[PDB]
Amino acid sequence: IAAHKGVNQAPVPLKMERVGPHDVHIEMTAQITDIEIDKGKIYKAWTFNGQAPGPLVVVNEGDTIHFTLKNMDPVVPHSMDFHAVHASPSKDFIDVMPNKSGTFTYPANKPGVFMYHCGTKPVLQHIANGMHGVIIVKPKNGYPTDKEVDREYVLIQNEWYKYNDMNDFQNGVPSYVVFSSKALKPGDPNTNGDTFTLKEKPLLAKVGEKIRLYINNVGPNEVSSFHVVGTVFDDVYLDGNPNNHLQGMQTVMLPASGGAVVEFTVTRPGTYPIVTHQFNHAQKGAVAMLKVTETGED
Amino acid sequence: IAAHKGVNQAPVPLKMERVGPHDVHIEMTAQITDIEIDKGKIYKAWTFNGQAPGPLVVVNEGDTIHFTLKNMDPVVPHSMDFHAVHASPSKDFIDVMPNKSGTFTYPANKPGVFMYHCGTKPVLQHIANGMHGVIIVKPKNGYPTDKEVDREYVLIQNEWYKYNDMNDFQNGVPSYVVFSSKALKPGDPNTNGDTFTLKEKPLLAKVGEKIRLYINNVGPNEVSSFHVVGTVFDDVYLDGNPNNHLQGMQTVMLPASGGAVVEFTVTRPGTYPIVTHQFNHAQKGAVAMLKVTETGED
Amino acid sequence: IAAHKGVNQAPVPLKMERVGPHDVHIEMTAQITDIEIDKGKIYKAWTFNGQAPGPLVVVNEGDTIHFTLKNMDPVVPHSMDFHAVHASPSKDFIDVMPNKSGTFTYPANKPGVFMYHCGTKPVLQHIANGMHGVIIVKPKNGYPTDKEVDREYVLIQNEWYKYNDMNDFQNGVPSYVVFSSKALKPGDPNTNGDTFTLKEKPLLAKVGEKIRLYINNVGPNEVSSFHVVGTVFDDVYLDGNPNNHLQGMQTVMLPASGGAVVEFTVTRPGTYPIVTHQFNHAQKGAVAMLKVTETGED
Ligand SMILES: [Cu+2]
Ligand SMILES: [Cu+2]
Ligand SMILES: [Cu+2]
Ligand SMILES: [Cu+2]
Ligand SMILES: [Cu+2]
Ligand SMILES: [Cu+2]
Ligand SMILES: [Cu+2]
Ligand SMILES: [Cu+2]
Ligand SMILES: [Cu+2]
Ligand SMILES: [Cu+2]
Ligand SMILES: [Cu+2]
Ligand SMILES: [Cu+2]
Ligand SMILES: [Cu+2]
Ligand SMILES: [Cu+2]
Ligand SMILES: [Cu+2]
Ligand SMILES: [Cu+2]
Ligand SMILES: [Cu+2]
Ligand SMILES: [Cu+2]
Ligand code: NA
Ligand code: NA
Ligand code: NA
Repeated sequence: IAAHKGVNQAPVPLKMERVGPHDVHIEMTAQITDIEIDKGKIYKAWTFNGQAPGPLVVVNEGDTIHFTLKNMDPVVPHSMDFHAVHASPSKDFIDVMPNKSGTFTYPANKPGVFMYHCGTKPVLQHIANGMHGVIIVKPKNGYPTDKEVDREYVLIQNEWYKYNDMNDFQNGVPSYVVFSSKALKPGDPNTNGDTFTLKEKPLLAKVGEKIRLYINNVGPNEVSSFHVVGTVFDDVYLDGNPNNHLQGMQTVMLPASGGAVVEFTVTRPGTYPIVTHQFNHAQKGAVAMLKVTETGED
Repeated sequence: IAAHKGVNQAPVPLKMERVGPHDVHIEMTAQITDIEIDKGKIYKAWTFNGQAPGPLVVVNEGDTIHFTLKNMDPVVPHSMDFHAVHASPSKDFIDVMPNKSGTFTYPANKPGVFMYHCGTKPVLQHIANGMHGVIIVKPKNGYPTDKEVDREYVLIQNEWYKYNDMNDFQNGVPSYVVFSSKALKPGDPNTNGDTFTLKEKPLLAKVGEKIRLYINNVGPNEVSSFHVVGTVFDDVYLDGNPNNHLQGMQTVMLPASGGAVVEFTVTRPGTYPIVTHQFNHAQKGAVAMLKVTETGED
Repeated sequence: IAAHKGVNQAPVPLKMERVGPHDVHIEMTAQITDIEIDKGKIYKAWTFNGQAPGPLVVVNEGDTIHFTLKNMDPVVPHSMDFHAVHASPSKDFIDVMPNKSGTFTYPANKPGVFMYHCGTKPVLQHIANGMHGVIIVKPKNGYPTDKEVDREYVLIQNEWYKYNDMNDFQNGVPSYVVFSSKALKPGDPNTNGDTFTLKEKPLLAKVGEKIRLYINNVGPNEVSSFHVVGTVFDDVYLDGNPNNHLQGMQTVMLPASGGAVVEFTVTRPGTYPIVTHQFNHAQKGAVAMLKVTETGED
C-alpha cells in the first residue's frame, strides 16, 4: 500500500478507565508499526496501539465497555470486534475511517479469555496483518482453584505469513507461529508475537508454584495443541468459563480464537518450554520458556 | 468419468415415513447433480437426492431406521454410513450397484447431530465429491435448555476441492469452504454448500431471541472453529448429547464429522456473521449471515 | 547422515521391573531401525527400542519412574520426555550422547494416556523421524465404566514425511498417516505405524462386547478426528483422566499429543473400520480394522 511505505507509527499506550461500578472506557488506536517477528525480519504490521497481538484488556464480568477506536492508518479503514461482548456486528463493529474515531458501547456479561480483532473486510487480511488481541473478563465468582494459584501470566499464539499477501494468507502455510505475553501486573513482561523474546527472556516462577496461564490462539488460521513441557495441567477452564472444567490434561486443543485458563505446578528448578505440540508450528517459532528458580527471580 | 458427462439428475425429494412407534422408513437416492458452489462455478456433485450436503434426516432417539438407497449413478457404486447408528459396516454400509437398490436396517439409540456419508472406497473421493449430510437424533428427554430456545436452524460446513481430483483431495488446500442450511420446519431455508446463498439470503431471527443451531462439520478434511459474531454461546452440547455440556464458549472446535448443538442470544438488531474462525476457510466461503430484526421478518 | 548409512539395529525389548510399591525401573534404547511404513517403502527410523511408535509403557498412578536411556545411535544425541511426569525439562529430559546411557527419575502422579517422545533439538526432527510413543498411567480408582469393558487395545496415530527432510517436516503435507497397536496383554498385537498391518490383521473382538481403546495422536503435526465406523462412543475420558467424561460422541478430536480412553459397543458381526475422519489422512493410511466375530476369534 503506497501510503504505508516508510510509515512506522510509534506505539500508543492503551487508555482505560472505570467510569462506573459496571462501566469502563477503553480507547485504542489502529496504527501501522514495524515489528521484528523473527531475527532480522520486520513486518509492517497493522495493529492496535503498535502491538501485535494488541494490548491486553481486562474487565470484570458485567462491565459495559465504551470503546473508542482512533484510526491512525492513513488509508485503510479498521474496526473492532470483541468476542467478549454481545453486540450488533453491523452497527457496533463497523469501520472507522482514516483519521477518524468511532465509539461503540456493549456489555461483557460472560467470564473468559476472549479474542478481539479488527472486523473490516476482508477480515482474514486485517487479522493476518496483526489486528488481533485478547480481552479477559474476570468471573464475578472467581474460579474454584483461585486460592491455589501462586503466579499468573497471559500468553497468546498467532501466525505470521508473507507480508500482506492474500494468496498466502488463504492458501499458504504460516511462515512463523509465535507466542507473546501481555502484562497483568507491574513488572510482568509485555511482548509482541515473535520467535525469540520469550526464549531469551523466559517468564519467571519459583519452584513449587502453581502457575495460571490465560491463553488464546488468535490464529488467523491454525488450531493450537497447547502443552507445557515437564508438567500436566491440573485444571483447565475452556474459554476461561469456570463451568468448563477439565483436569489432568497433557495438552489443550484450542480452535482458532479459542481461549482457556490452564493451571499447572512446576516441581523442580529448571527451564520449562511452552509449545504448541503441532511441532511444525513449534519449529517455526512457537516455543516460549518458563524459568523456574529457587527464589522466582532470575 | 465418461458416463457422467452431460449428466444432471434433477433433485429427488427425501422420502421418510414412520412405520411404528420406534421404526422409520427412509428412502434416498445416490445421483449426479450440478451444483453452483461459487458464483459461476458448477461442480457435478456426487450426491444424496441431488443436494450436497444431502437432505436433513431427523429421527427420535430409539428409532430403528429401515433405509433404502436407490443408486441412480450410471457407473459408480454408492453406499450409506449414518454415524447415528450401530451397524455392521461390512454388512450394513455396503455398496449398492448402479441402477439397483439396497435396504439396510439399524438402530439410532444415541441423541445428537451426526454426520452421514457414502462409505464406498475410496471414501475420501465419495465424501469430497458431495456425499455427506446430517442426521439429527432427538433426545428422549430433550435438552435442559429447551424451554429457553426461541428459534432453531441447521448449519453444515463442508469443503470443495478441484473436481474429482484425488491428488487434490489428499494433498491440496480446499478451494472453497462453505455453509448450508437444511430445513427443520416449513418455511426454513434448504440450501446446498456454496459460498453465497446464506450471505444473500441470511437466516432470520428476532431481537432478543435465543437461537439454537444444530451444526456439523462434515469435512472431508478440515476441522472447524465455529463462531457467531456479536454473541457468545450460552450453552453447547458436544455432538448434540445433552450430557456434554459447556457454557459461555466463544468458539466451538469441531473435528471432521463433529457435531454440536449451540445456543446463543442475539441482543440487538443487525446482521450477525457466522464463521469458521480459521479465517482462510472463512475467506474461501465459510461465512453465513443471521439477520436479526425487530419482528423476525426481513 | 553418513553414519546411518546401512545401519539397521535389530529391535531391543523394553525392560521394565517394579522395584517398590511406588517405584518402577524402565530401560529403553535410542536406535536406528528400518521400518516398512507402506508396502515397498522403508523408513530408516529414529526409534526407541526399534519400534515406531516406541514400545508401550504402563505404570500406576503415583509410580516414580527411574528411566534409563541407552543411546545406540552412532552420531545423534537423543533424550526422553514423558508427558506423564513432573520433571525439570532442562535437568531431567536432557541429551544422552552416542554410546552412552543416562538415568533420570520422576513421578507419574496423573492418570491417563500420555505421549512420550525424544526431546532433543530440533524436537520436530526427532519426533518426525519416529521417536514417539505412549505411556499409560492407570488411575488408582479406575474408571467408572471399568466393569462394563470386555476387551481393550491401544492405538496410536502418527504421520510420516519425506525421510529426514526438515523442510517437509515444517512445511509439507504428511506422506502417510498411520495407526499402530501396542500390546497390553499376552497375545495382543504389537505393531509399528504403517499403512497396512491393522487392515490385513485386524484387531479382534466378539459380537456384543464393549471395547475400550486407549488412544493417542502423537503427531508430529496433525490433529486427529478419531471415529469407529458402525458405532458411537458410549464414554470418552479426555487424556484418559476419569474426570474428563463425555458420552455419546461420534468422533473425538485429539490435539497433537492428545490422548483419550474411548469405549464403544460392537453390536453385529463384521469388520469395523477405525479412522481419523480427516479423510485425506485416512486415505494416506490412517484406517485400522476391528473384526468382530460370533466367538472373538478370527
Ligand atoms: Cu453492581
Ligand atoms: Cu461512556
Ligand atoms: Cu483493520
Ligand atoms: Cu472473531
Ligand atoms: Cu497450516
Ligand atoms: Cu502454591
Ligand atoms: Cu415405546
Ligand atoms: Cu421396514
Ligand atoms: Cu458414493
Ligand atoms: Cu464416517
Ligand atoms: Cu487445509
Ligand atoms: Cu427468548
Ligand atoms: Cu503405597
Ligand atoms: Cu531406581
Ligand atoms: Cu532423538
Ligand atoms: Cu511433548
Ligand atoms: Cu496437514
Ligand atoms: Cu459386555
Ligand atoms: Na451504567
Ligand atoms: Na419394530
Ligand atoms: Na521409593
